[PDB]
Amino acid sequence: VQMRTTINNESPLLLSPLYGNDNGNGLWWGNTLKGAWEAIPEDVKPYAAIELHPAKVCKPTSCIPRDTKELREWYVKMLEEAQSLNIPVFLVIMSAGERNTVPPEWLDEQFQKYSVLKGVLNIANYWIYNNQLAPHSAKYLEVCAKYGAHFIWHDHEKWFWETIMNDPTFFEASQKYHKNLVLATKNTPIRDDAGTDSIVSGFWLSGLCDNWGSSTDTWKWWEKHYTNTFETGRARDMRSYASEPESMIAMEMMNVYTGGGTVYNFECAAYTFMTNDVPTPAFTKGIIPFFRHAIQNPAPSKEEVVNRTKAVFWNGEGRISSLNGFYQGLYSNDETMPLYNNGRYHILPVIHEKIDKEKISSIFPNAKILTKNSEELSSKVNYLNSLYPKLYEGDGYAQRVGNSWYIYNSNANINKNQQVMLPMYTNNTKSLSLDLTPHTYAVVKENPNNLHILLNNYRTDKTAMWALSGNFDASKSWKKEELELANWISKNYSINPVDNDFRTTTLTLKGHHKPQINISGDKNHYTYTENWDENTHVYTITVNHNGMVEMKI
Ligand SMILES: CC(=O)N[C@@H]1[C@@H](O[C@@H]2O[C@@H](C)[C@@H](O)[C@@H](O)[C@@H]2O)[C@H](O[C@@H]2O[C@H](CO)[C@H](O)[C@H](O)[C@H]2O[C@@H]2O[C@@H](C)[C@@H](O)[C@@H](O)[C@@H]2O)[C@@H](CO)O[C@H]1O
Repeated sequence: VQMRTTINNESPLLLSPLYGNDNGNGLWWGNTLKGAWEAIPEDVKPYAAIELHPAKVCKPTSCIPRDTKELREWYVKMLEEAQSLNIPVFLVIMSAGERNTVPPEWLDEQFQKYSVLKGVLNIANYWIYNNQLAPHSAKYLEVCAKYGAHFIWHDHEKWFWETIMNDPTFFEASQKYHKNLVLATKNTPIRDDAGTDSIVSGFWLSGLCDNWGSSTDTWKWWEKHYTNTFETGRARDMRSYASEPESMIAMEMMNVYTGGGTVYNFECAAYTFMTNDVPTPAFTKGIIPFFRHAIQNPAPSKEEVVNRTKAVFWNGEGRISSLNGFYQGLYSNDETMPLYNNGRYHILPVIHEKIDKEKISSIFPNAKILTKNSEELSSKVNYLNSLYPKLYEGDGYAQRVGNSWYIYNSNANINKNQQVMLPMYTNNTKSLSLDLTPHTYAVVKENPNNLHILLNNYRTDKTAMWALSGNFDASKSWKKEELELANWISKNYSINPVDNDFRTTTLTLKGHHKPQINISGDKNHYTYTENWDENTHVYTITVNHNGMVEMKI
């Protein structure tokens, strides 16, 4: 049987979601299925699909997909529409602990009838676990395998993912149907961000799923009580989901990309995608440009991630969920938030207890296997620092990935610059330094005879949205105040983005022949000054921008 979707490092997947309305044309936020697909640029379409979440169609509770006549109707309606239009779709069929979801038999028939049906999703259960979720997912996975489809599970937290793969049924099914399984994060609940990345990517490395990825959720900004960028002392509301910086969304994608991840999904869609069929700047200027990077430059393969791995942590003698300060002093000071401070260790993989130590030895023959009882954990940093050499100076985030540097400012909501000094691996230049404002990422690729630099610091000013009168409390989600916000978005944010405030990225090449540069970027959204020191051979470019800037040097 041929797969319905090709998903790997050379062929990643972007999911863009649609939400059921129990009313009207059947979809929330003024969106249409046709409008959704039209929003996907043509070069992205071969690597994209639409998620169909029943949402308000679910009864008694919105977004909890209990099997009803009305739910099945809605799935069928949307499938019908998707087919006539040839739009690849995935259905959210599991969510929030629901034990009584659509029968496996029914899904099986939908697969027979619709070649646009590429697979299904289980999303968000960490707060409402029961022992039927893993077995039910296993059964659904088995149906997906029968039809060359994918089962995609977005969930979070260390104890939860440990618990899921400890299930006999799900563990046996993952071992058989890994080709059809995508395990994926969902950092909504502002806990365990590092641990989750380790365990989930760890599953992919252990052969339990052929692909991993993420749901990058801007609701986390609301969970933190954050409001306007850098603002404190204001009450949160739904505008908080519309306030995580655009480029930061891309930085969260970068965490996945550089860890070998391959599937990208997002909430809240009113911010991250589209309202009234008008794509947002977060989508077009945040998510799209980074997904395009992932298309043009395949993510680290499984063998690449394995071969760079100097140590793994194995849950076989005590679990990472019982080590609450493990990532401190390594690469995350704050597991409530997604950004990593250090790229020195990549994502350290965590291997689930169900994987024998001997199997770990054969996946990572040159890796050190750490456990909770490891003597070396009395000097955790010093020990890991003797296996993973220091690669750069400064306080910013940088990771070496093959012949590339992946860089960002790691301050989520604090207006402070970070600097990195990057030794280089070719004689194009001796070192490269960056000064970076918050919400700026960079990719430096060393070719044999040139360097390619991508910069993106796109962040709209959210002040105008925050200045609006009205009630936008989260208790009004799925209600008309949410639509008011969604309408405002399509007339203000999405069409007149307040993105004319530039910020400075400073790029210095030391020991670089006077560089002739080729430069481009987002139209009307950058200026630059060059400076060359004849005697010291230092070349400095000062880029003022709000958006993407690309150079070849
Ligand atoms: C009972 C409870 O309070 N649960 C919340 C989750 O949110 C609520 O429960 C859901 C079943 C929905 O009815 C939702 O409308 C409701 O708020 C919550 O999940 C998400 O959290 C964000 C806030 O951080 C939003 O509320 C968002 O709409 C929720 O996500 C939806 O529901 C999920 C179950 C999935 O289906 C998503 O894909 C949906 O978009 C979590 C977050 O930690 O917290 C629970 O306590």
